[PDB]
Amino acid sequence: ERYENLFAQLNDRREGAFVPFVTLGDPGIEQSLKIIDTLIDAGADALELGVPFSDPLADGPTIQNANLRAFAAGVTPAQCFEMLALIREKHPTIPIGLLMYANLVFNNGIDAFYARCEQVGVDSVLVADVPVEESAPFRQAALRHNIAPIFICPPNADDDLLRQVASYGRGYTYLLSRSGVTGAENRGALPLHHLIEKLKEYHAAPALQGFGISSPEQVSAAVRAGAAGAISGSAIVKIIEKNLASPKQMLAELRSFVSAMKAASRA
Amino acid sequence: TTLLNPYFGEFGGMYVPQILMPALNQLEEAFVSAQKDPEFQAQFADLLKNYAGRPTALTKCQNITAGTRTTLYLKREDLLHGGAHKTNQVLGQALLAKRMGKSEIIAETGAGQHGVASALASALLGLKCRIYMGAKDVERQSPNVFRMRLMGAEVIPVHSGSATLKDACNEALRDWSGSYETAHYMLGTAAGPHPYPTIVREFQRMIGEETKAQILDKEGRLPDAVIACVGGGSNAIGMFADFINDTSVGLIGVEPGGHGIETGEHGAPLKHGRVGIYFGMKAPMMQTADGQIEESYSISAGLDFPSVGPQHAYLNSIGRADYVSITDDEALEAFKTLCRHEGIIPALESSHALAHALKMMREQPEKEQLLVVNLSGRGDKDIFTVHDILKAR
Ligand SMILES: O=P(O)(O)OCCNS(=O)(=O)c1ccc(OC(F)(F)F)cc1
Ligand SMILES: C=C(/N=C/c1c(COP(=O)(O)O)cnc(C)c1O)C(=O)O
Ligand SMILES: c1ccc2[nH]cnc2c1
Ligand SMILES: c1ccc2[nH]cnc2c1
Ligand SMILES: [Cs+]
Ligand SMILES: [Cs+]
Repeated sequence: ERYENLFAQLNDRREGAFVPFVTLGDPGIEQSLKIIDTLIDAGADALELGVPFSDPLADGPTIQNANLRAFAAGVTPAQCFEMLALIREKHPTIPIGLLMYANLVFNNGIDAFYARCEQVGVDSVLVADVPVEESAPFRQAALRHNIAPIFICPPNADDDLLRQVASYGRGYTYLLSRSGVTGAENRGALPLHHLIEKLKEYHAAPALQGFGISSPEQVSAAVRAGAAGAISGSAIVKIIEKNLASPKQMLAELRSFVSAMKAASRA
Repeated sequence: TTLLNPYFGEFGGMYVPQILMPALNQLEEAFVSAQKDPEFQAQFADLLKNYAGRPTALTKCQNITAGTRTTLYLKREDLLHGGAHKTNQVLGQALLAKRMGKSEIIAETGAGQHGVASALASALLGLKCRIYMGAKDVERQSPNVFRMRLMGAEVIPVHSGSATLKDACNEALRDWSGSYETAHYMLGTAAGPHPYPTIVREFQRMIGEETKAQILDKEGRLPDAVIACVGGGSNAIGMFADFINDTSVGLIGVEPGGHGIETGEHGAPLKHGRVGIYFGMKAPMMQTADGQIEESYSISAGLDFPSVGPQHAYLNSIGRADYVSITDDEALEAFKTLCRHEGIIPALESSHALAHALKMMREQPEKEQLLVVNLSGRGDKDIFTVHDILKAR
């Protein structure tokens, strides 16, 4: 219900959402926590948070490297859940979404995974390598534990897929900007207006555009096109990567960037 | 919705990002169409016979079984053009790529035999080929890198992770997720998302069909067992498929034991891993307690992968096939034995299958048994590796 409340508030203020992604525990647990506090203070409307995985097949080099940094700091899924408890304790209302790979959810039990999510106060889970066709046990477990299962609407989505995503998903619909893997340098396209309008027709959860969104201009364009907001990952992670040696400058640059991206969502 | 069953019992499926589902459905539809198309079948048969050199020999090896009651035949996929069984299904998938109007091929390779097969088929049929290969494999299977490049393929070293086959697979799939409109992903084993385990089986099954006909000709009966190494599963399922319904025929798959199962440095997930989801499939995996995918190890680059095709996981679960492991040292001994006593230099991958057959014979030398080992490839690519080991000894 944290998403429902957020989108209602943004609608009332005629604003779009800006949603940063980072990898949990990159470049360490303590610095990660401070990074996330900075994203929120700078105006993030929600968070997408990655649990480090050995083989992230939807991610390009920037986020691959974030995963590696987290592993070098010895980050495990259990520590991620510890971090999530701390974030939720400080920030009661912000929607928190996890970006998961299937094996980490399926490992020792789908139901148990979503139960841990509910216990810690996560709001949604996007399992990147589970298409709607394989989704049944994941989405069922999610709903039983009051977690929103997030589904992807790709650019070339047919009508059958639009109907399934609208029916099965909750929280938000992930509107994929382009084919390929995550990455800031590969920009992608404007929200296909036809997809945005079809999802609305079918009463889908509000659409957030993601992949290759790296500039305020692209955030504005997403909202103007009728999306409820935008997600940016690689652009944020690049600021981490660039500033590993100066954690103070890291936070200042993250604050400035997130501030600007959020401003663009008010356009 | 699919046309064919994506699962083998619990195992298999299509665990890819949503973006790729249309590509997999298009490939499935093209395969189903092609399987009914006499012109496609005739083209494929013609390439297999007149270009690749099928049917391959079945060789009786009667020096290495002297003094025992074992009769051993070798199915000679090492004699296929390119030097391994990989050539068979690449010719079929290349024709499917053309059928679908694709101009480009992406492939992964470990031993470099799938890479060479992909490159040669692309040269013949007019496709642009790019091949991902782990940087450790670029070094240990270097003859194949030279062959791929001479045939005009782009070979891309992958330095990530273990810098071996898993890492090459990862990069190939990431590429395809952005390039599928113009590129076909020529997956080189009976694993990954549906429909690949099914396509690869159906385009390798001539191995077992020929074996059956040849052994009936020579021996007047079926083998007691057929034995094949398992990297992802293609040469083994190609050998097994035509015998699955012949209930008397044992089906034995050989996983790499590496430095020994007890060391954790192996590639034997069927027997020593745990079901997981990775590389588009639900299958046995080498994984940590927390569900991270582990790095595999084998002396053989072609077996060095931490998972296995779902049809093998299924055949194991129901007890129709048995799976065993062979260590690096065992494989090396079988390599040396075949070179010196039969005058055939086998791939180190295939040497794992031979090593298990030699153990079946030596452990029970008065047991009457008629065995076939799939000699999946030739060992030219491995001679520098093997030389350097025997020298260090
Ligand atoms: O800004 P970028 O280009 O780094 O993209 C940010 C993406 N981060 S995320 O967690 O939304 C995200 C969402 C979906 C992903 O894969 C899937 F689409 F297949 F499901 C991967 C990452
Ligand atoms: C990984 C590769 N080869 C595997 C291989 C294998 C193992 O792969 P399959 O389990 O798919 O047969 C067996 N025999 C030979 C000669 C091989 O080259 C490759 O060539 O890329
Ligand atoms: C799922 C299961 C079995 C099937 N047989 C044909 N299509 C199928 C899909
Ligand atoms: C295992 C995994 C991937 C492969 N590609 C070609 N042969 C393989 C074996
Ligand atoms: Cs004999
Ligand atoms: Cs293996």
